[PDB]
Amino acid sequence: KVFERCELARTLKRLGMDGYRGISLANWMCLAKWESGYNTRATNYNAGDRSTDYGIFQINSRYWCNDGKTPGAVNACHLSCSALLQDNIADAVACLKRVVRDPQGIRAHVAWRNRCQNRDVRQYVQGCGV
Repeated sequence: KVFERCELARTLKRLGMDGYRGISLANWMCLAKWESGYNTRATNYNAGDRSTDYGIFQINSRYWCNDGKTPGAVNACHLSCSALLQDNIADAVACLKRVVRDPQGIRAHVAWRNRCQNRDVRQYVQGCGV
């Protein structure tokens, strides 16, 4: 499913993401956008390390989830990658909360670093009532 802007702003915030580890809702919304276009079914296969990025946040199968088909898997989220492909993002959000608790925080997502970090991201939450 593809979330509309404010729809995602409200569910992410309902899941207590607004200010999680200092990361604002707007900044979470900017990650989602540049990562998958707000699409939960988004998946990106990297023939390189043979890993795959899953769901709305494009979490990689090599360190966070297990899809049973990528070398050197750690599965730090103790979750199946297939859970990151559901209409309900509770599972993906909880795993993301885990990703950012790591030293690098949100700077883990290079898409967010390129398109979000240090920039104005208040349009992502504009008029959403959040």
